[PDB]
Order: sequence, then C-alpha cells, then structure tokens
Amino acid sequence: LLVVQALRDNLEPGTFDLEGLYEAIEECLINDPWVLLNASWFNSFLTHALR
Amino acid sequence: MDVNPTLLFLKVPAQNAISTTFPYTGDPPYSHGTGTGYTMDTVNRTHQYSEKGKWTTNTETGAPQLNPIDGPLPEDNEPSGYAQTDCVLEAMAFLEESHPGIFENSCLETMEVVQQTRVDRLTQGRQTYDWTLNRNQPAATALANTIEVFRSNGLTANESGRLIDFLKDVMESMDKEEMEITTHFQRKRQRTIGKKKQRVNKRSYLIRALTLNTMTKDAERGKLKRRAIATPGMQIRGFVYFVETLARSICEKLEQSGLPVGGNEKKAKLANVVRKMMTNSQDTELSFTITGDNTKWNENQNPRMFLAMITYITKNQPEWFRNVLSIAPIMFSNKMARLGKGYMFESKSMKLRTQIPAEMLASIDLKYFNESTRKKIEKIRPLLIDGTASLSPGMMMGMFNMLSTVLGVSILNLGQKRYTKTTYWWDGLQSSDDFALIVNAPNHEGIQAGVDRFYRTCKLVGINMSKKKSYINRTGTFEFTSFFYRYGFVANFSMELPSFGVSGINESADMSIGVTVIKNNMINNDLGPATAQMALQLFIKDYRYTYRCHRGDTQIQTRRSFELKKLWEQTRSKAGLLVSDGGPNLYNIRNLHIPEVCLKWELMDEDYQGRLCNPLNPFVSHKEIESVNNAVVMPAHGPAKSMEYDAVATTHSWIPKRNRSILNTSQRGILEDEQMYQKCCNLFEKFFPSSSYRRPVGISSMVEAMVSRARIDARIDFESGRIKKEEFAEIMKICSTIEELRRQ
Amino acid sequence: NVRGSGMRILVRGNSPAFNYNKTTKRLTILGKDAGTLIEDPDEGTSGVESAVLRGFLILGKEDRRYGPALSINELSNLAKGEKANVLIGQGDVVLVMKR
Amino acid sequence: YVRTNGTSKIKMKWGMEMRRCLLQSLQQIESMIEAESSVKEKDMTKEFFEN
RNA sequence: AGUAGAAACAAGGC
RNA sequence: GCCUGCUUUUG
Repeated sequence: LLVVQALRDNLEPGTFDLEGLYEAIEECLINDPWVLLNASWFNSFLTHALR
Repeated sequence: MDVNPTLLFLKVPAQNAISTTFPYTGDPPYSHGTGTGYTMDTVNRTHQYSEKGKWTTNTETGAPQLNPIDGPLPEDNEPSGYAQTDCVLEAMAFLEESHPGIFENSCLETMEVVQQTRVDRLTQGRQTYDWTLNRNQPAATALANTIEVFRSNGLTANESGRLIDFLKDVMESMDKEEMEITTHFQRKRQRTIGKKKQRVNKRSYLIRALTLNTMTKDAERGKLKRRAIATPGMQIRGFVYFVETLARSICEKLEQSGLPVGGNEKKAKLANVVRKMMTNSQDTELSFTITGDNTKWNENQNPRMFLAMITYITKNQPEWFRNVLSIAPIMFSNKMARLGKGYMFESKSMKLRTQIPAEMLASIDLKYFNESTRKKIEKIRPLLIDGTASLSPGMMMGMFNMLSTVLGVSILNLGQKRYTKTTYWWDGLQSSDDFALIVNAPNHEGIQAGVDRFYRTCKLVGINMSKKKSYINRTGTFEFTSFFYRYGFVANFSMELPSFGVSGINESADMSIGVTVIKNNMINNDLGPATAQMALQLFIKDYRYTYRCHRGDTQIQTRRSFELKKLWEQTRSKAGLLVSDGGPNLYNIRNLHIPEVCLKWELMDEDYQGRLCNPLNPFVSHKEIESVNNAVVMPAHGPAKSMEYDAVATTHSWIPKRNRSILNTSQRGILEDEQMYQKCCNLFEKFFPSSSYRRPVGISSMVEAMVSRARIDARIDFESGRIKKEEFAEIMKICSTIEELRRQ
Repeated sequence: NVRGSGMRILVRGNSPAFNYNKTTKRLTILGKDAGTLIEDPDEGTSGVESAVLRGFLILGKEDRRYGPALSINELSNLAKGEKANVLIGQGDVVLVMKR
Repeated sequence: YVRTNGTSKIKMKWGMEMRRCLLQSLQQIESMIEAESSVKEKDMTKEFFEN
C-alpha cells in the first residue's frame, strides 16, 4: 500500500525483491474468510488504483 | 453495491488513514505449548549462516564452538556472519576521527559510574534466570540466592556493598573446584518442607553460569509465526550493565541513534536530523530515502566484533576498566542455551498423552518425531552438553542493542564524502534492526552505486539488509519504528487502542489511568473532543461492569447492589459520591486533569468524606516511594512501561490476591522465607520509619540497631514527655532479655 | 529562516516544505494542509515553463544535439536564440532557449 | 441452528470489550472533518452530515 | 466431536 | 478425600 502511494505521489519508487513480498503475503492466506475477503479487496484496489 | 473500505485509499492518502490498517481490536496471537522447536531453529540457522568458519573445542566447557571471524567473503546475497576485524576497526577509527573525544569522555563518565554504583541496582529490572533453581525468578530473589551460596562457600567481598566487588566474587568463583548449593523440597503423606545440600563440579558450574533460558514470546502484533527469546542470568548482568552504560553514553552524542530517546524526543530528533540533511544537500543533487529493515540481525552479529570494539574504545585507559568491560563479550562468546519444556506425545489407540523433557533429545529414538523435528534434532545433537546447546556465532533477541546501534552508525558515518572519495554520499538514522537511509548523488547511477556500497560495506561487518521488506522512494515519505513520516510525522492512534480500557490495578488507579490516557491521546495523538466524550462514556461503562459499581438509582442486581443502595439512601449529596460507590460522572474535557476526590470534595458529606479518606483503613498499602503512584502497563509494540497516575489514597486503593499455585510445588519453601523476611522488615520500619523513604546504611545486625533506638527513645521520652517509670523499667527489661537471646 | 535554519523552497518542482499533489489536488506546507487547489482551464499543458529561469524559457526535456549539460551559474555566455541544455532541479536535464 | 463451539479466556476478554471499535471508526471520521475545518475556518460537521 | 494451527486444550497435581 | 486456575514472556 505504501509503495503504491509513493507511485501515486510521483516519487519514483523501487524495490529489491518484490516477489519475496508477494510470497510473504500469500504465506498467510490459508483458510480464514475475513482475510481472503481483505485480499480480494486489495486486488480490487490495485485494479482501480494503478491507472 | 458491494462494500470495499480499501477504496477509501483512492482519495485519502495512506498515511492519513493508516490507522485502518492495524487490526488491534482483536485478540493477538498466542503460543500454546513448548518453544523447543524455535530454539533449535535459531541455533541451526546461526550455525548455517556461519558454517564456512572453523570449529574448536573449549578446554573449560568441552563445547564445540564455531569461529567465523575473518572467514571467507560472501559470494551471493544470502545472510552471512563472516565479519572482518580490519573493517570493524576502521569503522571505529573513522568514527572517532569525525567525532573526537567521544570515547575518552564516555569512558570517564562510565568510570565514575563503575566506582560509585551498588549491588542494589541489580534488584530493579526484569526477571532473571537463576542457576540455583534452573528456572526464572525475579531479580532480587536471584541476587539473594546467589549471595547466599557465595557466602556459604567463602566469597564475601560483596559485603562492601559495591557491584564491582560482587563481580570480583563471581570471577573468583570460577577458579573453585567444587561449588556447593542447596535445593528445596517438600514431602506430604504431614507436609514436611526442608532443604538438602548438593555439590557442583567446576565444569557444571561453568555451563550453568554461561547458559541462558529460552522461551516463546506471546502477544506479538504483526507476525504469522511465533518467535523465541532469551533471558540471561545473574553473573552476566553487572558486566552488561556497565557495557550498556558505555554504549548509552556514546549513542547520546550521536545524531543518528534512536535508542536512548523515547516518545516525542525520538520524533523530534528524527525530524531535526531529516531537516539537517535536506539543508546540507544541494539543489542540483538528486535525493532518495530507503526504508529498511535488517534480516537475521541478531544471528549474524558476533560477540568477538564487540570485543574488538570494546578494546578500541578503551584505548589508553586503565587496565581495570579495560578488563571489567571485556568480560561480557567473552561470556557471550562461550554461551549456551537451554532448549526448554520439551515435547508431548500422543497415542490414539490407548488414548493417552505424555511429556518428554528436552534433556533426553540426545538419548531418545527418533521414530516418534516428524520429519522437520527429526532433521532439527539430527543437526543439533552434536552441540548438546547437559541439556543445553552451544551457541557462539551470534547474539539473541534483546541485548547489546546500544553497541549494535554504535556499529550501525559507524557504517552510516562512512558516507561523509571524505570517506567515499566520490560524488555520491549518504547518511541516515539507525535503531537496532531498523533504519532509514538517505542517499544523495547527481544521477540515478550514483544512487545505485551508493546503495551497492552501503550493502557491501555492511556485509563486511555482518549486517544484512532485508530486500523482501525494504523499499526506496524519493525524500519526503518514509517509515521508522511504526512512525509514518509524510512531510512531517503523522498520528496513528491504533497503536494506543488497547490502553483505553480497565487497566486492572485498583478502582482509584484504574479511574485515574483511564482519564489520563484520554487527555494524553488528546495531546500527543489526534483524538478529538467529541470522540473523547464518547471514550469517557465507554470507559465508565467498562469500569462499572467490571467493578460492579452501578449508579445506585438502578435496578441491576449484582453481589454488592445492596450495600450501594443503602449508601445511596443514607447520602444527602449524591453528586459527591464516587463512581466506585455508586455515584455519577462529573468529568468532561474541562476537568480531565483532576482526581476524583478533589473534583468532588465540597459535594461530599462529612461522614462519607471521613470514612473514605481515613488512615486507619485496613485496605491501603504503601511500601516505598518508587511504587506509590506508579503502575506497570503493557502497550502494543513495546515493553511493559511504567505509568504515573495522580490519585489520593482512599479505601479503594487496595491490592489484589496472589496466584497460590506454588503451594503444590517442591519450591513451596520460598513463601515461608518471604513471610519471615517481611515480618522482620515491617518491624524495622516500626523502629526506623525512614527505612522506606531512604535506604538505611550500617553494618550491625538489625536487632542491635532496633534495641539501641528503643533505649534512646525511651530515655528521651521519659525525660520530658509521656513515658513514666513503670514503662521505662519494663521495656528496658525486655531489651535486656533480647540481648540475652541474641548474644547467646 | 525557521529556527535559525534556512529552509529552501525550490523554484522548479516540489519540496518537503512545498508540495502540490497532482492526484488529490491538495497543497501541503510543512506537513500541514493548506487548501485544495482548483483547475484553471487556461492552464498551459504544453510542457513549457516560463517562470523558472530569468531570461530563459524551458522548451521541454533534454536532447543530445546541443551538447553536454551546462549549469545554472554559467549561462550568461549564451546569446540571442541560443538553445542549450541545463541540469537543474533534482538532477534533471532540460532544454532552454533565450529570448 | 445448533453447534458445538469453544472459547478461551483471552478471546472472551477481548470480546468483552468490543466497544473500543466504536472509537476507531469515529476517530478517523473526526480527523477528516478537522482536516477541512482547518482549511475553511469553521466547523464542518453540519455540512458533511446534512448537506 | 469441537476449539485451534507448526503445539496444545478437550482439567491438572498428591 | 485435599490443593490449584498467570509459579519461566526480549527491548
């Protein structure tokens, strides 16, 4: 969320290992409805942001 | 329409709404059983990231110790504990070069502290692992048992009352063949409670003095998986006290540190530093900020580098100072680790369960365990000595954070543009396992080169950066220890959310703390006035339901809904009663800074006023000035801090009861010792009233001073005052019998 | 001057002291909001910036034809109609033209 | 609807004090209001909630 | 069964 | 029948 905000603020953001961050997020999505719903919401946010 | 709160971040920035991203209204994760597995994981990890070093066997413990210092250089971006001495010392040298006189002055201050301080300073702190019992006990209990065994053996220098003499004693105790200790038991059929002597050979005493206890950390916010932590003993405590004193003194003089400052001091320093950087930076220069965490920070950092640092900072000082600061990194380079509770086993067919202690993992068949645990034990079995694993190549969580910050600032000081010898440069802010770097250069190529050089200069010392959790943007926005800076620091308010309920101390204290956190959050955070009124209302509901103190004009049946109604009907002025006695709430924003007794003192009835505020009440207990109006509270993302609350001593200022489980254990005889000591000390405060305000001083037995003062007060009070002749003769007779009992 | 320290406000572009977000249109001084800013229809969206240099315009981005990047304090050498490159701002090269 | 379920002391303790949630939400709301009241030097609760 | 989730509870100790 | 309901929690 914060690196996306840095992109919207036009601050030239960068990373060193992004797939590690994704693999760390996806490590926690197992079986809880509420968390999976938050993740779905985050994907919708990335779709409507990042434009 | 399907609802999505995250879309709110499409209009409001993420820092001005970051409070939404903190789920601190729910229960936090807890551990349930043993922590042996996480201990094994940490041991095998820090032996993995330092594996190309050389092995040795200590002559004193017999333990296999891995030395990675001045080992090979890394070839990939994986973690490494291969530190180089020459580069550490070059870092320290250039640090002193840029900030001269820092080590001299810090050493002088610490020399004064070393010479003056006392053993009682070890009584105040956190729990402590007691080798006498092979578990954790409070600090003063551990100190007392250690002193008892020392005096039982022959080491008696601590009678001087200084700390350094106690350290001389613990050093002299290692050169003894057979130490002796005493252990508690109890037997019931009749509850017999006694003691028994046992012996400890020299190597056993060494492994017990060098070992640390381990346990799993509950109530962690922000992690899917649980972590292990360590607790050090009594013998490694004074040395590390002096070492952290030195490190504090140094880090105070550095504009980059963040560890010795808390609260708004921290944010102020951070902001001043950022402004200073952006002023020294040029206008044609491009500027970037890395928000960074370090990975495996406490496993790579080696005590031998700390010994190098110490010997460079004590350069040209007296050898006693150099030798009393050199002992902590030694003892943390030959350290061990208790594995823990063990494991538990299950049989479904026979319907039974069992426990397995950690002191048989070397002598147990591995059929029972699953694959991960089998591998763990298979790797660790070489390092086992008497139920504790050798662990040389790294620290543990929560120790030497100050000196580690000193090393971090040493690396940050290598970006001064007279040490890079180029046109890029860098600076930043450091706390233990977190940092903010700021890099300046005229192009993006210089930015990449500075980032690369920072990474490599930090890998030459054993400082690894987490690429998975770090990111670089332009200057203006960053994150540091859950402080979100966006052209200025920003309020969050969800870190402070579990502090808005009943604290669980007593009625008066919980009331005062409850109103005080509201006005604090009004000052420091951005809690508005209406929301604060609502917070009052909700706090008072929780207060009333917890403590069973409803308005008195209500029909809510509780166990004390009858006494409160009788009090209600006796009372004429009902706005003068306390919420704990069934009265209204007269609080608002105007008057959040006033206690509950002074707020309503002209509204009270005189009989109620005199009953409530009475010194003869049996409910109040004040013991020492450092514990009068001061309570331990447990925030989110921090250690248990101490909060000062303004209150008046009333009959509501009660203490609650104790755990009472220890009655069923072998160590039941600690209660009797506690009880007897408390009898004696209470009587001493009867004779000497100042003993609870000012520390006494003396060498005589307590009874001697007591009977002496009795005689003196008797004489002075008979001469001109109250005491007649009969009392005088009788109490002098009692003094005489006390002498006949003590001297024979 | 703020507490004896010279806070520098950059002519060209944003700063930590003065930043206008182009997304939510808020202006921000020193970390404090200072009003939403409105969209004038006559806003020249032509890439030209006539109010950064004294006697020079800014035609756009750099081009490698007119030579290396001159600096701010060495521009009096130029003359009428002499385009050139200049490095200014946070390490950004641009093309400029005298009047 | 019939079920077997279970709970712990700490889960009960934290569900015994859910009213704190009311603060969280409301705090953020007031922040937004205040962020405009500083800009337009007047209270803005009425405008937001009515208009 | 169920809670839960890298190890435990589903009472424990003498 | 007796006893217990946090006896080991980094900074």
